[PDB]
Amino acid sequence: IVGGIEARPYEFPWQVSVRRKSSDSHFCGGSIINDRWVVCAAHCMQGEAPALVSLVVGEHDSSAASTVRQTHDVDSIFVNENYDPATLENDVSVIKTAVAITFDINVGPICAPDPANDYVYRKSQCSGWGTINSGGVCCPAVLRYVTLNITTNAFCDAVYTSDTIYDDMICATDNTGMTDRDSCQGDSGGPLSVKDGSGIFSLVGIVSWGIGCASGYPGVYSRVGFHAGWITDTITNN
Amino acid sequence: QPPVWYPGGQCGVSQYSDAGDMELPPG
Ligand SMILES: *[C@@H]1O[C@H](CO[C@@H]2O[C@@H](C)[C@@H](O)[C@@H](O)[C@@H]2O)[C@@H](O[C@@H]2O[C@H](CO)[C@@H](O[C@@H]3O[C@H](CO)[C@@H](O)[C@H](O[C@H]4O[C@H](CO)[C@@H](O)[C@H](O)[C@@H]4O)[C@@H]3O)[C@H](O)[C@H]2NC(C)=O)[C@H](O[C@@H]2O[C@@H](C)[C@@H](O)[C@@H](O)[C@@H]2O)[C@H]1NC(C)=O
Ligand SMILES: [Mg+2]
Ligand SMILES: [Mg+2]
Ligand SMILES: [Mg+2]
Repeated sequence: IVGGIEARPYEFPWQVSVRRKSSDSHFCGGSIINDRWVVCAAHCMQGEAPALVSLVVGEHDSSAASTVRQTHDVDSIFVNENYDPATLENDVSVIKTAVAITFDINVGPICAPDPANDYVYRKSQCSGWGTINSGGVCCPAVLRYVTLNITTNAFCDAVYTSDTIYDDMICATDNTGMTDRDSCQGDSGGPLSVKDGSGIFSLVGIVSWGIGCASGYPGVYSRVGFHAGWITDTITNN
Repeated sequence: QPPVWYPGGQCGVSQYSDAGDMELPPG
């Protein structure tokens, strides 16, 4: 996360740290949607083997000992069959745990978005243990987050003078030049959310790709509303 | 409406009433 701040302990209870099991190395974020499923990005899971991945929930400061932290083995991984590694279209996946995730005040799922809402200009949040600068060293110990503005796809597509922003994508950035706030390396697969008047959070995007980080280009995310049907069918049939 | 992926209870709840309220300047 670039231009953001430290999250308070378990401020975003659905946040997941996806790691290489043998090295406990965080490489992507994720979002809990129920006690057996986590939403992530396709580019994070493509080619991964269930036995070599660990999902860590209830995390905050990865460098501290914790009684809240839960480490889960992965049962199966589902990458969107239409994922295009070249265009980044359909950059979505869902991961199933071997056992049920324990839910409490510190760990819980995030809500699904309303597919019939593009969230244009809504204030949003993005959290993760990604680098704080493009090219920075991965990864900061304490969970961070930043608030962003969800742009129109046309605007985002206009800024990316050499790349296409598809309808299944959603972008978010700051209102001050796109050089202050953004998600970065390590935040991928993580959540881009919005909250209602009651403080209830909904998953509207999945950290996907971008040029640099707060380097003049908006961050690009996989539009969860667009892939909502796929996520529902996948977690319901597996 | 949003699909219900978690029929077991309420989704999207944070213990902090002001969770994720970091300011976002208008520019
Ligand atoms: C997400 O971005 C939207 C577009 O913002 C603009 O474009 C981006 C790329 C960036 O450059 C921004 O800096 C640009 O503003 C936001 O919508 C715009 O919101 C601004 C307000 O911040 C609107 O403006 C106002 O327009 C009014 C009508 O002409 C003016 O009366 C008003 O002027 C007064 O206030 C300004 C500063 O606030 C003073 O300088 C003036 O002297 C005067 O006193 C503003 O100029 C603009 O019209 C909006 N653009 C569009 C196309 O809607 C969006 O902001 C959200 O949505 C808007 C509609 C409001 O509800 C905001 O409160 C709300 O935050 C951004 N979303 C977020 C979450 O930040
Ligand atoms: Mg608005
Ligand atoms: Mg473009
Ligand atoms: Mg549409």
